[PDB]
Amino acid sequence: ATVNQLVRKPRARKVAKSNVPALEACPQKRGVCTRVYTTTPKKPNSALRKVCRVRLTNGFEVTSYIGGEGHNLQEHSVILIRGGRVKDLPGVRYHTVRGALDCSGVKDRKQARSKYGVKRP
Amino acid sequence: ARYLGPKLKLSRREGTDLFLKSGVRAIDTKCKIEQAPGQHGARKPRLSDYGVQLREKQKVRRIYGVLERQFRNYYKEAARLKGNTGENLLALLEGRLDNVVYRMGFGATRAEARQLVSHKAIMVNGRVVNIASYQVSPNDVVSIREKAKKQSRVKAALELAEQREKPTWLEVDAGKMEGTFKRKPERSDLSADINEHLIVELYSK
Amino acid sequence: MKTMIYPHQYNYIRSVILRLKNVYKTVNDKETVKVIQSETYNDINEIFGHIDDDIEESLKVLMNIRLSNKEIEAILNKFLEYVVPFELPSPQKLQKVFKKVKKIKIPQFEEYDLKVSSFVGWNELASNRKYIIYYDEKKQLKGLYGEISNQVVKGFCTICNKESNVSLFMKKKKGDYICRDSIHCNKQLTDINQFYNFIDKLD
RNA sequence: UGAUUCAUGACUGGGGUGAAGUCGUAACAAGGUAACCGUAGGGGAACCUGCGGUUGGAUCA
RNA sequence: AGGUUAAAACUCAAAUGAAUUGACGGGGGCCCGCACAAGCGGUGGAGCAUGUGGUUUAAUUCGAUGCAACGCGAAGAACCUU
RNA sequence: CAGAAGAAGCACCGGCUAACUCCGUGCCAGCAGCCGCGGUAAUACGGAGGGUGCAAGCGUUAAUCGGAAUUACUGGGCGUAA
RNA sequence: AAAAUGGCAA
Ligand SMILES: [K+]
Ligand SMILES: [K+]
Ligand SMILES: [K+]
Ligand SMILES: [K+]
Ligand SMILES: [K+]
Ligand SMILES: [K+]
Ligand SMILES: [K+]
Ligand SMILES: [K+]
Ligand SMILES: [Mg+2]
Ligand SMILES: [Mg+2]
Ligand SMILES: [Mg+2]
Ligand SMILES: [Mg+2]
Ligand SMILES: [Mg+2]
Ligand SMILES: [Mg+2]
Ligand SMILES: [Mg+2]
Ligand SMILES: [Mg+2]
Ligand SMILES: [Mg+2]
Ligand SMILES: [Mg+2]
Ligand SMILES: [Mg+2]
Ligand SMILES: [Mg+2]
Ligand SMILES: [Mg+2]
Ligand SMILES: [Mg+2]
Ligand SMILES: [Mg+2]
Ligand SMILES: [Mg+2]
Ligand SMILES: [Zn+2]
Repeated sequence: ATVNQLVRKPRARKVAKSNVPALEACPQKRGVCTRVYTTTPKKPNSALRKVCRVRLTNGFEVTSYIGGEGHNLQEHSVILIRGGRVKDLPGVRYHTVRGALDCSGVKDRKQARSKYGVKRP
Repeated sequence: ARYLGPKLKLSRREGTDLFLKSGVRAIDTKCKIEQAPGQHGARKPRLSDYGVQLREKQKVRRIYGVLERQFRNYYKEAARLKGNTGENLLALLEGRLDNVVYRMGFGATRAEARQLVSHKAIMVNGRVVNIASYQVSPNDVVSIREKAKKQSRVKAALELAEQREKPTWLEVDAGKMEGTFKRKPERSDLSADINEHLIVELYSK
Repeated sequence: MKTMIYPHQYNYIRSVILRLKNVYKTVNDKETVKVIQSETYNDINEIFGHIDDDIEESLKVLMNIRLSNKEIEAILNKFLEYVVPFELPSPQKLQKVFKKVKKIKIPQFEEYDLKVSSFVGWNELASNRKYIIYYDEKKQLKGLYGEISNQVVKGFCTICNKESNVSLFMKKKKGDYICRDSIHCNKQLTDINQFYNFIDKLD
């Protein structure tokens, strides 16, 4: 582009939209589990992945992955969610923070305990 | 805020003696210096360029017993200071009171020198300084406290220092147990084994 | 003597109870609520040849507009007592059922699963086979094994006619999609005829 | 009395994703009628046909 | 008829250009083979032998399955073999 | 003055990326920033031993710029990739 | 002359 063209119309930057809009630029958000269920991943993966539908304090309703082995979440459980999509679960853009609010830490975890809300043995 | 683990493992990982022991006995007798620590230590994996740079930086840190945050600050200061950044960095590490006490022979190891400094056994220019990181200027006089002069460790350390090569930039008087930092060490004065360029490159990564 | 009900019948009871509870929860009209309530009572009466006081008590709780999930659970547990468990064949008999399979290994089946099992299905993952054992209308034990696809997909299952995680099943030429988990399938199944139709379709 | 913005609405349009569904086989080889562009008409569907245009068509013994 | 200006949600981790080695073509060329043509005798029908599938059975032991499994492993199952 | 006494954890170890094995599990349970990993000999899941990096912190999430010469003034393109 | 079709895998 010529300088004269740029003077008339300057270079324009990209929108750069967020991949975690429900957080609204917050590190975490609290929500209430409307539904807790399992969903199959997209190919080429096979599993029964644990997810919850959550209604956030901001009023957005989103699906959040429940990480680790085993959970105590039920409908009406109050959980904290953080950013983090699950590649093989379409429409799941958030993770549940283990060991926060109603969500319990993973049982019998000895490694990466801080990632699963497990206190030191 | 200090490494309190086994010393020889560090030397084994680096593959060179870091002088983390007194040197009363050879490192080979004390440990298998050649072999890296752990189960898979005998295996020698190929090291990446990043790996080579990391290992050089870790070696220098392990020699002077400096943690990453402080070492990073030294790098930043060395880059800000006029002249060769790599040479400036080594000069800063040499200027530490801890290192100076060891090089003067008051301490058998840098860790021993650290305890002496920390335990208020060392005076700089006639004032007690208990900070390991304290930077010694040229013409400063470093001396043991009169109370600490009687300590057996200090006398033993002085004997070991006689065995070691004497720093040109330091003038030390035994019995008096005082030393003078005549000048900042030149790059030539320091060992050529260290490759400071790798550290500078690593911090530009 | 308590009335004896088949597992599929019990699943049907559960469904009608859940419907009535949902009707109480989600319906604001009394007239509609009453019609469902009457229907639910009729269904249970059809399911049980004789209504004992315990059945009547359970019915009464169901009839009450203020039904609760915890109340339902207790009612279901009572109904579970009426349910008759699936008869597991002897290991030798099961070997006879699948003679061609050599040294066939039968997985241990939990009793509560066996209680609610209209049919028993297990998958040999190494062979990628699903084994189904059931008693026909004649009440003779019948066993079928077919290749089950490793892939699990979302679709309606031929046996239970419910949208579920299913895999293509080909008996020993189009396959039939059925639930990969037979235990879940058995819970979903409310009519034994549907399973029988699936067997007939396989032919 | 207008404008604008947001939410919602029987029903409806097209879009996307998902099973090894059903019907064909339009394209890629000259893909078995070279393909494609604009336009027009037609047809369950991919498409077919006319008119003009392009080569981003194979063949030539 | 439509033209022109011209988004978003959502979704994917590619899409794409040129060139390379193959393979393929109801592309071309040149050769060849019981490929065709020119012939002779068969198989498919019958009875029987033998193998296989299936069905049956207490068991009908196991293996071989387009060409390149099916008088195949078996150059020989009354018992033995098994 | 008395006495080593009163004072170490967190993440990570398939590639990118410093650091590897055993056992358990067997497309499950699970992991995952990307590429991907898991269907019975998993350095990728879970535990353990060992190791690496940081350290009174260490990880995770959110957010900005960088890397992005990927809006290119410095400093890009437009025959066939837009 | 006619001449259709063939899951995703690694
Ligand atoms: K997979
Ligand atoms: K409207
Ligand atoms: K055509
Ligand atoms: K046309
Ligand atoms: K996009
Ligand atoms: K004949
Ligand atoms: K014959
Ligand atoms: K420019
Ligand atoms: Mg600190
Ligand atoms: Mg065609
Ligand atoms: Mg054509
Ligand atoms: Mg064409
Ligand atoms: Mg036409
Ligand atoms: Mg318009
Ligand atoms: Mg014949
Ligand atoms: Mg075989
Ligand atoms: Mg015999
Ligand atoms: Mg490495
Ligand atoms: Mg294993
Ligand atoms: Mg960031
Ligand atoms: Mg830029
Ligand atoms: Mg460009
Ligand atoms: Mg093009
Ligand atoms: Mg173009
Ligand atoms: Zn089912």
